[PDB]
Amino acid sequence: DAELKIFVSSQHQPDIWRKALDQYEAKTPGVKVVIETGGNTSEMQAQYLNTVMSAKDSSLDVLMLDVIRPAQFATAGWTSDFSKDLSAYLPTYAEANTVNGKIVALPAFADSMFLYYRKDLLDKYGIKPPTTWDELKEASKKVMEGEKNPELQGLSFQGKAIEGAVCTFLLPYWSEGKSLVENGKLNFDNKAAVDSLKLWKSFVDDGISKKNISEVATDDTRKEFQAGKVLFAVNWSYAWTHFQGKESQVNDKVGVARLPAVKGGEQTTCLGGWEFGVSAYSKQQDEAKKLVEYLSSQDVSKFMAINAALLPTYAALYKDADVTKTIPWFADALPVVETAKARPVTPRYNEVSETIRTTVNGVLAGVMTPEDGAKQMESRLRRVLRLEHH
Repeated sequence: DAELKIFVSSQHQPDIWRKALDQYEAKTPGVKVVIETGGNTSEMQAQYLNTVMSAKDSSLDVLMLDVIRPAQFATAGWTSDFSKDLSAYLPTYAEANTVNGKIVALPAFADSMFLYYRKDLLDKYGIKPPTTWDELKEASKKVMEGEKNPELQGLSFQGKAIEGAVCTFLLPYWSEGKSLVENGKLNFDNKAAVDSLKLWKSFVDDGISKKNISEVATDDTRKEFQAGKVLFAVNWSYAWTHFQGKESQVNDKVGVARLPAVKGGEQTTCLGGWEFGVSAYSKQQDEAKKLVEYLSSQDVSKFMAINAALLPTYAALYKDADVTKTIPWFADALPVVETAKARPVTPRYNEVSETIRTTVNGVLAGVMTPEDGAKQMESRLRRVLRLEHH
């Protein structure tokens, strides 16, 4: 029996990972798949994979990689190219998994940030979902003033020094119609960067967000909203199944909307999602490729959507009656994914992540001013997102 080892994107829901791989094994005699986990956050996984891949570790066959990894993994030679038409998938994901024309990995699932909201609380007060951060602050004040609930947070977002905080930083910067990369080099708008960091701080200063939002990771936001302690929550699509699941206080109480804009700006969101890479160092190239073909297939995409609310990589699945029955808001989510904005495509993404996320966190922790943060950020990004000779 061949034993394939897949490094997966989450420790959570082990029974659903296993369920999916048990299906492969049943179809595929002579083949077992085991699960290896690291962190539950993309940069803790990156530290882990950097180490094993740097050592040419042959242990891992298939790697689940965040949509920001392909540039590093292709240039470092850590994946085996699919030698392959990505036209079955959303083009934004075909583009993400193509690097200098090499197919680096097959799309696993789509993701973007949405505004989760307690529609029970919005309906009670007759509030429409906010389309700008200013409307979100006015909505928060109105709901929290009437509830007189000391545990009710207006807005949960990710201020912990995690990959997610890179997403946090870029939301307002993108909304103001700015871009971080123009003609292969850093294009940095300081006013727009200062204003992003200023906006996230003002939520804390106003008491719309809790004093320790610099301690809040992706799954913190999810748990606190699930526990019924949050009005408005920036998060990804996976959180929907937890909120409608067995250990939740918000079953039937959750609406989903596009993220608000900065007043006068665009309702932009962060492109997320994950792909399946075959390790360059795998002793089992062909079996690993066959697993990835399966896990990347329309059936598994559909499985991911119905079982864990992971947004499909196949357009037709946003109009699938079973999918739309289970997650009605998926019926309208394709335009959000297909216009979601990409974090920089760069082999040195890890240094880009480190600079942005530690600035967001330090500003939210009161270690540095928005102004200082932007200057520090701009300085390190100039060295990291430079032009190379060849």
